[PDB]
Amino acid sequence: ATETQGEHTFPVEVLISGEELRGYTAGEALSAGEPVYLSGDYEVSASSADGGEFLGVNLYDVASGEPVALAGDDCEVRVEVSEQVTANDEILPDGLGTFETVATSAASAGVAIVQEGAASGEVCEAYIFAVQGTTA
Amino acid sequence: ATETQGEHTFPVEVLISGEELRGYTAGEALSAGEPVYLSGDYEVSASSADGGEFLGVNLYDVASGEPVALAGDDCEVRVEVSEQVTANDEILPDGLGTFETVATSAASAGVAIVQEGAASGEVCEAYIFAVQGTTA
Amino acid sequence: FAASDPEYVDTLFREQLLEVVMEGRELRKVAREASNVINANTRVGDVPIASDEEFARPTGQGAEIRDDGETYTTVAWNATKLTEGSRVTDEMRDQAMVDLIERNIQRVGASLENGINRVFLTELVDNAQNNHDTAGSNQGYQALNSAVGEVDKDDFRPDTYVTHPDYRTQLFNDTNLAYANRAGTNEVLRNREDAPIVGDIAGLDMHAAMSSATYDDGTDIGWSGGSETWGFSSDGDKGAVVYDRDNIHTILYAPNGQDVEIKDYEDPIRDITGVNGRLHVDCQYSQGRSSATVQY
Amino acid sequence: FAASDPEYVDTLFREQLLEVVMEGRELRKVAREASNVINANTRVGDVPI
Amino acid sequence: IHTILYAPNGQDVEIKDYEDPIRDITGVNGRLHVDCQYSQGRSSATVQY
Ligand SMILES: [K+]
Ligand SMILES: [Mg+2]
Ligand SMILES: [Mg+2]
Ligand SMILES: [Mg+2]
Ligand SMILES: [Mg+2]
Ligand SMILES: [Mg+2]
Ligand SMILES: [Mg+2]
Ligand SMILES: [Mg+2]
Ligand SMILES: [Mg+2]
Repeated sequence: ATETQGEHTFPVEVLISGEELRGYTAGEALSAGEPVYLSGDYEVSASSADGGEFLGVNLYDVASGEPVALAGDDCEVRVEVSEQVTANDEILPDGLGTFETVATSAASAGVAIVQEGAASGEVCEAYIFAVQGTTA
Repeated sequence: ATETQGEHTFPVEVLISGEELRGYTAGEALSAGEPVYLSGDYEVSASSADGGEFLGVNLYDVASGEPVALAGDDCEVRVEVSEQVTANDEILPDGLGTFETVATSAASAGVAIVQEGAASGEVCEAYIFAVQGTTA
Repeated sequence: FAASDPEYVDTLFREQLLEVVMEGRELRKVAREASNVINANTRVGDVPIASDEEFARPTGQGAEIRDDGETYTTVAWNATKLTEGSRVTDEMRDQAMVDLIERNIQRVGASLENGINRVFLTELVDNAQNNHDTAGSNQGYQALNSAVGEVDKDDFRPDTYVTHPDYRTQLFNDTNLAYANRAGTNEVLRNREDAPIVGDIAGLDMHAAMSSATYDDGTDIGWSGGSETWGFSSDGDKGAVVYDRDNIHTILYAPNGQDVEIKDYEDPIRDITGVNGRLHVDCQYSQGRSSATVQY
Repeated sequence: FAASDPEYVDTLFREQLLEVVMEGRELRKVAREASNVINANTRVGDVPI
Repeated sequence: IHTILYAPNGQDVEIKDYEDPIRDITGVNGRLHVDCQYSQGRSSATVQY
């Protein structure tokens, strides 16, 4: 995510609070604020839609095979949303490098909770509370 | 859980990362890496199958009535599995002193995410992210 | 050809990165000059307020001197903790050409000062007892005049005006007022030396020129909002406050020392250095009838 | 995220350039040892055989 | 052949010890940033079976 201030674009600080900062290898090229899941042994890739694929958000831009840092659960984070989010909305990955509400997805439970509401394409402030994986 | 280096077997260090290390009392004799749940007031016993019985994993061997250190959610742990786990598998207690997949169990949500895959009877590396108590 | 810098621009030397980082938008810091500053010993407290002055009594010779003693009341302060932090990796702290820790100390300091200024401006605008409604007419100087009129009419001496950018466009539209201290008195004393002696207006010896963004409209993250609109564009907007700077109190509490506390931490598990800043701040009128807002 | 290298690699610092330039291929220099050397008085001259 | 060592807080391997008084654990951890790079790969030959 990025912030326009006149002629300038600035990077958005993904991490608001928390110390759930954990090392993985990028399975593809990943960007700051992007949701990710485990694609291999300690290897993380961009999440797809409708849940079952979330470990954390990518902290900084990385190329494939580079060591990545993630914010996991009990981090407060700045993240980009594909729709309008109000406070107390549960959110999970949209599959587009962004987040959507549980209410919009086919999933029944989220991974983060919106603390500060945002419009579509803008930065919400959210708290990461869960991870989602393969349940069959 | 144990590790082989030549003829030698070594005790596996249950904790990879995390600080969610908490004191309970053993309701029975417990072994290192064993999944546990609350059996009484600040008292933990080994988990049965099919969910509703998970607080954390036991960090060292205790006799009945002794003080247990438990690794909760927010811990990366080396844990033994009863079946083949891939990375991104959700696992929960098996009832046999081990972890099994949510897919295998009669349950529908897990307590840890597999970060490094392993065969049946081997040591996976997992991140504990949830607790399961009784819901009726 | 030969050897020139366009060829070897990354090969034989690096492009300079300047050791000075140029500032973002800086919001106008006024509150410490534009109000009385109380270094409180406690986060909660109250300031004693005296009853208005009266007149001594015509008295006969040998007659009893009668009592009209000072009666007292109080206004409460409840200082809110304003905090900002920043984290930097050890690798980042070491590699920076800029002193990154010094900069984060500046950012934290600046952000806290903006907080103080927000608290001050929100209190000042919301709790002023008087008001000049311009009703979309005679805006600028006749409005400032009338607002001084309202404070003075209630027998308070105004000495300061706080102004919005849009009000500073309506005021100073007159070429008579072109020599006035439009920059803010604090701006000229901070960021110049040779002040133009003539510049005071309407007997107010401070212009606290303030920023559009400073008032608490509740749109900012963690801020709940004040009762008014700070602006000068629509009916109801408060564009200026005329007041006595000794009759509004900025109350600053710090558990250690008297002013902003900066703390640092090293995280050896993650190799992150943090800088945190804190101050506790309230703002209160001792007399709100010492102030008038200008309404569009 | 916090300030970190991959974010600010070319905005808060410059990547190091080493102060020492590393040498290319050195050819072996032997002609002076390997032959009779004449420090001639003239650019042109003759040797009697 | 150049072994390139980057250390944020010094020259070389940094060993940090930490005490957790909430849990009574001592941590020992170590860090280094390392690359390796040839200035001249022609200055080396591999022997192949
Ligand atoms: K948690
Ligand atoms: Mg952690
Ligand atoms: Mg009497
Ligand atoms: Mg009286
Ligand atoms: Mg009180
Ligand atoms: Mg009045
Ligand atoms: Mg009106
Ligand atoms: Mg004139
Ligand atoms: Mg000749």
